[PDB]
Amino acid sequence: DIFERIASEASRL
Amino acid sequence: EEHVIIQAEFYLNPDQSGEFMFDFDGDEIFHVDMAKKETVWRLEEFGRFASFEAQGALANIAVDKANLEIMTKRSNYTPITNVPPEVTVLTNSPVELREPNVLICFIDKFTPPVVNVTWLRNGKPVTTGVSETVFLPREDHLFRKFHYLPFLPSTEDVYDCRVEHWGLDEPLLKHWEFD
Amino acid sequence: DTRPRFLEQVKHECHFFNGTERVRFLDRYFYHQEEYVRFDSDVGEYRAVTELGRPDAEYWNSQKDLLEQRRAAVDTYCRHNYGVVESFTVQRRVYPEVTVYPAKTQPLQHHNLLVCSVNGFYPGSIEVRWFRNGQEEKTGVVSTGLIQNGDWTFQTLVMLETVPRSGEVYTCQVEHPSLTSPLTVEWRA
Ligand SMILES: *[C@@H]1O[C@H](CO)[C@@H](O)[C@H](O)[C@H]1NC(C)=O
Ligand SMILES: *[C@@H]1O[C@H](CO)[C@@H](O)[C@H](O)[C@H]1NC(C)=O
Repeated sequence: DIFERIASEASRL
Repeated sequence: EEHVIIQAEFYLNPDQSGEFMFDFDGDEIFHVDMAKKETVWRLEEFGRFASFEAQGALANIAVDKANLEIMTKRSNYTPITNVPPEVTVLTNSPVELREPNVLICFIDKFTPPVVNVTWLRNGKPVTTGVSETVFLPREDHLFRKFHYLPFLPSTEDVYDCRVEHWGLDEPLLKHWEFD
Repeated sequence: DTRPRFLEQVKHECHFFNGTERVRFLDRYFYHQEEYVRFDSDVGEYRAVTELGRPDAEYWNSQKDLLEQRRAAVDTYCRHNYGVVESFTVQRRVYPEVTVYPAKTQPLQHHNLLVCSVNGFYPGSIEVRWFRNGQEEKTGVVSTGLIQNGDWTFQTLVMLETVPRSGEVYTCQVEHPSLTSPLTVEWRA
């Protein structure tokens, strides 16, 4: 019953 | 094809405006109030069946802000093109004199997700009882939004939803009155 | 305020076919409205959708640990969240309130429009038909189409252009997943 977020991918500098 | 759940995020410069929400088949389940770091459920009953750690949403926004700086530069600083909204005013149910009802202002197909919306009764701004959704994502990656005004239908009152958006040359006023 | 604006969007999409039997995960990245890179669980790697996203696909696809997080998402994220919400979303069922009221195509002497107003229902798919003395009226039917109220309900008005005569009975009939048999509302002149 806990919502899971998924992370957004980080581009590189 | 049966169903779609979307974790939709955005970040907007120079406004430094961010948003994090979940959508199911086009309806918002919740969004995260970024300032308060709180989960806001679209219907109250949702918050009794599930929970979400609102703090995690802020990490996504931080990556999105960093990606935005990267993409902005990669694009040679190519800015967004304003797309002005279509606006419709309807009621929640058939209108009966003296029977409580709700005016809905549907603001559709616009970008960037920045809008000023005012309800007017007899040409004067009304604030009592009003509510609104966050910016909701569309499949064409523009945005839509709802504003609501509970009211008591009379023959004596006219209403307008007034929408300002950077793609509009003049404010858009969408009228409603008892037929 | 005419300062230029710049917009990043991300949509992490979970597509379900027959519940959790078949699930497709789409990780989509946008600059303004332009999708530039995506992860599709059908592929198992990022792909640039435009040239703008080629550095991201190349970089992320070199990171096997990032890819394995994305490859697990159909299970750890999509299927998990389906379980969390399915009872009040997939299974949400709200039947319509059905009203029939008369109206006028233009300022005229007599009502020449019968409005079947169908309000407050969920989910969206609905069938609304008009009958005159038991035969379906298919001509002169016009509708708002399906309207989202934004609060997990829909409405629609379905109008029949007709000149009502005494002794006619008009029936609006509504079929919807929340109903076990057609809802009917009659109107008499
Ligand atoms: C930006 O300009 C550079 C030239 O310095 C070019 O190589 C690149 O393709 C351009 N990118 C765009 C217009 O998105
Ligand atoms: C909304 O109003 C504020 C001040 O009233 C203004 O600075 C801002 O640009 C407006 N936004 C739009 C989209 O018109």
